[PDB]
Amino acid sequence: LNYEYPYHPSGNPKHIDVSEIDNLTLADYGWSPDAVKAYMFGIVVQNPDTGQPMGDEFYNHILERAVGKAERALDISILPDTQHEMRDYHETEFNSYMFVHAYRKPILQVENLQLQFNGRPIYKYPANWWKVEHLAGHVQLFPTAGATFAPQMIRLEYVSGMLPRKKAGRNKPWEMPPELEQLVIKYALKEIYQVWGNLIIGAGIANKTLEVDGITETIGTTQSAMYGGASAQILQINEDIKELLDGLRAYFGYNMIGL
Amino acid sequence: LNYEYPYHPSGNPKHIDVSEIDNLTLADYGWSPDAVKAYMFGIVVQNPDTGQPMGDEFYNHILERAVGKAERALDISILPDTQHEMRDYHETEFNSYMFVHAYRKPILQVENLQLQFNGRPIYKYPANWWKVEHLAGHVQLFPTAGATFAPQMIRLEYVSGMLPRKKAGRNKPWEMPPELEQLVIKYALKEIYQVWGNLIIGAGIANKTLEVDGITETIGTTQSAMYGGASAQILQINEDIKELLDGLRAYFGYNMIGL
Amino acid sequence: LNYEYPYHPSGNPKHIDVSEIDNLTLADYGWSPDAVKAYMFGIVVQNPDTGQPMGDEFYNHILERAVGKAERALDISILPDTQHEMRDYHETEFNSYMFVHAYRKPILQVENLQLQFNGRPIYKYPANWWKVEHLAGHVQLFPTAGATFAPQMIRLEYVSGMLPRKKAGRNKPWEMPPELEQLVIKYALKEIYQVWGNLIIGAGIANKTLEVDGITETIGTTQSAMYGGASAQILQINEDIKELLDGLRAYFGYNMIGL
Amino acid sequence: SGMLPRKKAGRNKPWEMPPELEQLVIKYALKEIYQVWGNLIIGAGIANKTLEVDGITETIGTTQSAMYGGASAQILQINEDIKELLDGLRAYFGYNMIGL
Amino acid sequence: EKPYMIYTTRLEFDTIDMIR
Repeated sequence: LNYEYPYHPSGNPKHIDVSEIDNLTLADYGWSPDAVKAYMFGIVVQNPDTGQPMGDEFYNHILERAVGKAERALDISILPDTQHEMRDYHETEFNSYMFVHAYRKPILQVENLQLQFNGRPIYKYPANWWKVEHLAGHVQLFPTAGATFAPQMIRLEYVSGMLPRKKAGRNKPWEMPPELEQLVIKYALKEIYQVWGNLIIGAGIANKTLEVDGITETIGTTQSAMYGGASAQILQINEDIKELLDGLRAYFGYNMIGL
Repeated sequence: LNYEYPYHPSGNPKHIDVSEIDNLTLADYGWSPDAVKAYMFGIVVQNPDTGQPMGDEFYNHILERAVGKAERALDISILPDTQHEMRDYHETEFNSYMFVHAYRKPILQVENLQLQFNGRPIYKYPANWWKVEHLAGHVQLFPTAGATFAPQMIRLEYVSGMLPRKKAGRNKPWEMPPELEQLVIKYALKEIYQVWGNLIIGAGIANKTLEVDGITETIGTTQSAMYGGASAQILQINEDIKELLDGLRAYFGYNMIGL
Repeated sequence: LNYEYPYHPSGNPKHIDVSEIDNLTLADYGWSPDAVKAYMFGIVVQNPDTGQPMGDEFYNHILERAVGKAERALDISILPDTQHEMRDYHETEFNSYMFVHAYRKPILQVENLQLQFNGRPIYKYPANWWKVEHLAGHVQLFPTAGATFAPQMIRLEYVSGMLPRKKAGRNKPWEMPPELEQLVIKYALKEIYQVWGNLIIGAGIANKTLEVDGITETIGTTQSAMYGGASAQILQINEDIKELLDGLRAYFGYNMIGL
Repeated sequence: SGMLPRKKAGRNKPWEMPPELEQLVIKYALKEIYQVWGNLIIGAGIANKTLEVDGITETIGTTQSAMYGGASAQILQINEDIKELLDGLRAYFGYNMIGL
Repeated sequence: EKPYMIYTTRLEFDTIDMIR
């Protein structure tokens, strides 16, 4: 076997280069204003004072915040980032093959793992000992060869995140599931409909009738004293979000810790 | 007996060639824009400002996400893919004829199975020992002849997925049920109805009346301040989805694990 | 006695030839577009853009999926198919006259039954020992003369399915009950009504009035902001389905297994 | 197995069909025939109509509605009759039982 | 391969009821 040092092919296979984590963008996951506009096919949002359509700056803003919302509704790291963690010694888990659970998941790869004292490395574990479970967020060692806890004894560096899926309809455990993309889209869309709902009619109008010289024109709009212009669409989007979240909260497990 | 090496006719019969997993497509399973449009016979989805019909790219996108949703509502792998797993040693299950449960099911076939240490094969099990239960996702060995667990001792490679069924109205355990196709169609159709429900009528109009020179028209639409234009169809589709999911969650079993 | 070898007249009487399972078709069970149209007597479904009636391809598609739904709402095999099963040794049931429950029921006939080791037949049981209970799905042997389980010791081949009934108003245990036909019809019809409900009026119209020169025409349709055009018919069909399913879930028993 | 048609009016031997089971089967058929007929009483999918032409005016409200089909009432009454008949017949035939 | 990402109904009088 030959490999780039930390990336032992069995225990810690390389999945991404540290150059690419700066090159990946939201558009590479398909989160783009064009996608949102596709879900709003046949609708246009424009300023009634000017006819100017809504700018892509707002779409990208909403998309980035929707990504943040998805990364907090589920205890996951969506976008690749380098994580550096100082983790505590606990006797039970240290005896359990040096078990540590990462704060962020999935693990793309582990970059460093050391036992240290005041920042001095006390031991550097050979990379061929590292065992990684990517979707779980678990790291262990399987060596080839006065208190129950102590703070910040373990130094761990790794890359968390998800890669864009390689094939249609499929994902590896380190690849973003196709439906989490749609969840993020639904979160963005729920904001865009709240903006659009103000502009279907003049402000605050539920009904109008206008008549001149016996020509009569009359509108009842979807606005009402209770419900906003986009109420129904938002309710449907919330139902879809609920189904998607149930599915994804079955894919990622329940959090647990041993005291 | 003669066979291609890993595919012993009794314990691990070959069901697909590894060349075909690249060639299979959504269309081979009957997921196509035309199969959606058939369920909306007599409707067209059309931009009221231009008369252009919606492009099939959106249909394909929605179908691929609907397949992802179906693969998460049920703990299954629909489309064929090659899975590579490193699985933990557990003493009870290892003693139980080397029982391992695959993360993904059904198994189309097992490709490799080895016991290893730092990537070195410690033993390679003869293919004539492999016992596979395809729909369950179970693999066992029936040999012809200091701790309760250890990480990633077992190396397992297999193909998960389903094949398109060979006969009308029938499926083998490795073949897709006819009703799961309809489930994926219904998931796509729910989104297409959400799009179309905005365009049947002028946006945000619940009632209109026009009177001009002795011609009078009044229209009440299915849109309302509470309900969107396609509410009824979506509700019925949700009922159908619920029935289908109950049936399929009876076909696949309840998940269980021994702690 | 003389018989074709596997089909001992007492224990495993022949009910179908293996040539016929390829010749039987959905139309032979009376599932045909004409039957659906008979239940929709006095209605026609046609594309308003062209006046073309709906094609029989769609009816046959819906019928085949409705058959799949019926085969999953009940744990039954409707259409004849050859099943090959590898079944586990369990000590209690093996001692209980070699009891095995087939995965699919009814049994039309058993084709092979052997005890084997790595695909080698260890013993071939004489056909005069085979005892079959067709509707239950049970097979037993009544011979004329280090662990509690082992995987895939029993090799069983049989034909599952149901034959079309020979007489009006009657069925043998291997013949399809007359009302399961009507259940499959009701499932198809529930889809056809959902298609038809879009075409009774122009899209999204609940009310219209049109007046010209003092001629007045006015419609209230069965569409509404909540309920679709075919709501009532679907509700009635669901009631009928519920009664039929209760009856058939009394005919087939509750599933049970001994741990 | 089976039943013979009864030999006297109003009476059945234990091997003869009860008169009320005939009515039960009739009611089951009739429920389907009413489902068919309930689509045809009126133009399909019409709940209200009004027409005014040259001083002739007609308005009709039908039993069809966005909730209920045209034959809803008859079907409901037939379901009540079926329920009574089934209670009676499930008193005539007993509860099933087996010794394990 | 690659993931896909970006009538007739007539009103008429009942003439028999008109005769009545």
